Amino acid sequence: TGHPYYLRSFLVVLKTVLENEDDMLLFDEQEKGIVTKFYQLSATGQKLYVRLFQRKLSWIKMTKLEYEEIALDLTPVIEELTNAGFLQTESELQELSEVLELLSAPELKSLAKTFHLVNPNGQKQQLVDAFLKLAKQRSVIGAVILKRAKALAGQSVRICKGPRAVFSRILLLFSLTDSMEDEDAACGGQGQLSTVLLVNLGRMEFPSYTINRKTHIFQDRDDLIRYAAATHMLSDISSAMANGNWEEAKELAQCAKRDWNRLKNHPSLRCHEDLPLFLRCFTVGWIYTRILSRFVEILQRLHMYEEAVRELESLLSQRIYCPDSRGRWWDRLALNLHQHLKRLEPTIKCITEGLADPEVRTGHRLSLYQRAVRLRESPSCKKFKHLFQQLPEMAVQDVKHVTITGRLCKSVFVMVLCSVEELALAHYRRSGFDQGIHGEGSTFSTLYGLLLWDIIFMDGIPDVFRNACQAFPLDLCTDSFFTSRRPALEARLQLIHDAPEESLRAWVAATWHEQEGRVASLVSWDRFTSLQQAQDLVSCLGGPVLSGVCRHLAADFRHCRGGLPDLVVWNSQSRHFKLVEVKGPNDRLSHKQMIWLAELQKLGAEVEVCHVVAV
DNA sequence: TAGCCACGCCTAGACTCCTC
DNA sequence: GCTGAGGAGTCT
DNA sequence: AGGCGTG
Ligand SMILES: [Ca+2]
Repeated sequence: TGHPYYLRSFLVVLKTVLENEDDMLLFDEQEKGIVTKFYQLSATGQKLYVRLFQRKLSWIKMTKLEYEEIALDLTPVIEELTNAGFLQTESELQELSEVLELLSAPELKSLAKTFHLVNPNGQKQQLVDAFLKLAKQRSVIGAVILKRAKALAGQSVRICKGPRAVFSRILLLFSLTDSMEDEDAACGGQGQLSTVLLVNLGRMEFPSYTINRKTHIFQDRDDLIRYAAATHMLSDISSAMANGNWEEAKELAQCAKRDWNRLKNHPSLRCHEDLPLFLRCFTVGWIYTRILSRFVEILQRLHMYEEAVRELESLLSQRIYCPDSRGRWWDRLALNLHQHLKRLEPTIKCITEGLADPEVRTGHRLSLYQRAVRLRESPSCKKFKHLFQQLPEMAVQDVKHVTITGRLCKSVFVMVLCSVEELALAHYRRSGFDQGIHGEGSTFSTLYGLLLWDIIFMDGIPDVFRNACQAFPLDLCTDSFFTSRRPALEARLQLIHDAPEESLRAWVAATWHEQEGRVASLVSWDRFTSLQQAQDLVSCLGGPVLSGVCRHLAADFRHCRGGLPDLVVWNSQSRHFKLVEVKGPNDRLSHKQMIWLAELQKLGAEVEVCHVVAV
């Protein structure tokens, strides 16, 4: 008796966002009516709207619409939607380019024929450039082309962009808490649900926690609209870059740079600046800064390094937005000054201020440190003593390396075809470790989530849980996660350190039994093949190791989540384990990886780098 | 005879968009 | 240069 | 678009 998957999900999105009065303040009466109009539709009207909401925004020939699960004849349904203001008809189709677009290339030929002034052959794009040229000069003949084009195209529908824009903004608000937020969304088509959410949201069961909110994110409807707009801008700039369209990207960035300067002094920014970091990420400012970051990337790719440096300096000169990015910025400033602008004095000042910055961390911190020693210990630099300046000797302990071979066929090897990691897994099986998981950071991260679940979903921290569909407290990736739960963390971390390998087995099984399936960002239910396999692994790893790992992930998940080895292997009977990073022929350790290995060693654990050489 | 042309049919491969 | 896989309809 | 037959 249920709705189809896509309608359930879409329904869960609206429900979630509607139950917040905070959030509905950011919609006017007109806009809210659109939501009611939607609920007012029939099950069929609702189904059809969502289908088309999920598809690209443009005209669709009536003969290209078919959803048998909806209705064998869609016209009463289209009618309902056109009545309610959601859909529109070939009647409202008025722009020429649009009608030309909706026509098949054959149909564009026929229309090229029954119009004498046209050269009947050429690509679909060609004919269109032509027909549009024609109508721009001799306008009245253009109206005739339009008329016949339309009649040729037949009956058509298109989603109405006004009601659609409302749902985008509803989807956006749903997604600061869930969707887009868990690594920002591509959001093509104008703002649909992600495939994953569309398919699963309706079925997802979330962890239980208590919604408690005390602070507004957006000033008013206008604020939310400015944000939305920055979001769309950023997404486009990203997409440009993803497609190697750097000149386009540049222009957009520049344009976005101006807008953000036009918004300076605006009263809303006063309140934004005053939000806690875990909220401040949801402000126009944050998003523009994020844009300004892509801008340096863009400049750098166009080898415009002087400019890149200027932007980097701007970025670094403020502490309001994206403090987590400073490590990357500093590192990047340094690299540019050193390698491209070849300017060794500032390179040193840069490195020093960088290292003096409590915001730079793990990977980038190390990368800046290494740059300092490479420099201070160099001839063409020796003409100074400004890098002897009390640099903490932050060395990283070396780790046992090893090598194996595998016949080479993402590099695929033949053993059956397999990855570099699978090849190592094989080696470690013949080396006596009957068990193994290739899970990089998710193995540790799901252990951490299993062991600290109840702390992670703890009550008592205002603003971290704003609605029903979160898979994590909003501060999880903030310095504040730890600090806002200091007593409880220190407790549990300690209890883990001291725990016997049966305490661990039991704790894990507690969470597993009460939460299995519940959606939480740290935990992958399928990561371990069973609860027993999770139990075996915590027995081998033991209290002191697990405790150290959890401390890192809870102190600074943001800068620690990356770098954990590819592999965890263990011998069933000896209980001896090994944490292994697999490196194929052409890759070395990243800074994050070396920091993690040293740290795992310190916690007393067998860590190995395993290089595969190919035949 | 080889070698050049003219003409139209048919489809592989790419591409877009959609689906779960 | 990737972060989903596969199918259908289209274009040329 | 471009391979292919056909005449
Ligand atoms: Ca690896």
